Amino acid sequence: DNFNYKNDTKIIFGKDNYSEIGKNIKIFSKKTPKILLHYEADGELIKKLGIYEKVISSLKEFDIEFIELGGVVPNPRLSLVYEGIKICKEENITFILAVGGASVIDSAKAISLGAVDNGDVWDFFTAKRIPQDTLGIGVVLTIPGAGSEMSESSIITDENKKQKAVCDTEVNFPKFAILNPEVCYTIPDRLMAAGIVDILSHLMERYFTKSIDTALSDSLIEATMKIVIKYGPLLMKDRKNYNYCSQIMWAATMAHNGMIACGRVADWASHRIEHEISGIYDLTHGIGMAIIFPAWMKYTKNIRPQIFEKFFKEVFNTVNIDEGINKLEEFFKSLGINLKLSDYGITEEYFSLMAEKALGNSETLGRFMQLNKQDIINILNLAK
Repeated sequence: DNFNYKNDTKIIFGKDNYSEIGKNIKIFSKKTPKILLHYEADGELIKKLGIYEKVISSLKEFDIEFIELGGVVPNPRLSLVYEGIKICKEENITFILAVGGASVIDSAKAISLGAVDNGDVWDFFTAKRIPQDTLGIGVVLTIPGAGSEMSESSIITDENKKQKAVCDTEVNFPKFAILNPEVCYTIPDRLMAAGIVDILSHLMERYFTKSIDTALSDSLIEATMKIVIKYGPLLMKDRKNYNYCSQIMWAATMAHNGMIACGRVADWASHRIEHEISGIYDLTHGIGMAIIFPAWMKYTKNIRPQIFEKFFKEVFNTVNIDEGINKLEEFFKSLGINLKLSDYGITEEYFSLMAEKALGNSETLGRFMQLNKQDIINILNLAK
């Protein structure tokens, strides 16, 4: 069935290329750029990693005037967005450079909307208004993650009204994103393993679909998943290997860009179940996906067995579904991930509560298979 695809963001991929920062600010800003340099907390991380000094040097090299605004926190707050909008208007900022991860990127996106607007930027987040323009941002991606550096979404929390909202609109696409696989080198092992699983999970969530006539999309997703399964374990054992990091970072980009997934309906059941686990327990998202996704596959293996056979044949070289599921679990273990909830002190105590919360006001969740409350509890039991 029909689909539309568009992604506006210029990708600048590779290393030893920090002059790309100044070059691309000049490309996308009004002449005589004057940029807001935005980052997390007081920049202590990107400073010790040496990323701060390389950014500053590139700005000096191109005579770009800049004002710094730090203080972003992991769930970016509207109060800092309002402050950045004030600074942008007051100081005639022409462009925003977000140096950080998803939280810095989304805060920059929100400031960029408000800076060229004469109203309350929170209207864009509460469906009161549809933004028609942005100032424009560029991203120096310091921590890989869910792909905000090339998405049209911004997630901001109004901490006073304790409300978290999304603005998803075309003008939010960053003008450019600088992706250097070297930023992976310093991520702790456990979070790198979780991030590898996040990439595979994102692809699998689009792959297992009842949509039809998706042969080329199947092949592109399979190719990308196979690279994650092949290179993930090598990256984990050779963390400063630029080749390995490059294949995994580009696989993440392919998954997030999403053009290889055009034409198919995704299923968020595993994501939603895992969400409730991490809501109660201190469980990294990717670790929870490694536990939950194989349990979801077992439970839904009868909906469309031919697509599971194709998955395990094309990705794991076996048509045997049970053997393929074991190979998938073995893959997770090879990243250092334990695969039972009880390995983390998670008992069955809150299973029914997590199922109830996952469902909310609906009687079922999921698209590939519609799962009721007891179905979800069965999946948690498969994962216990």
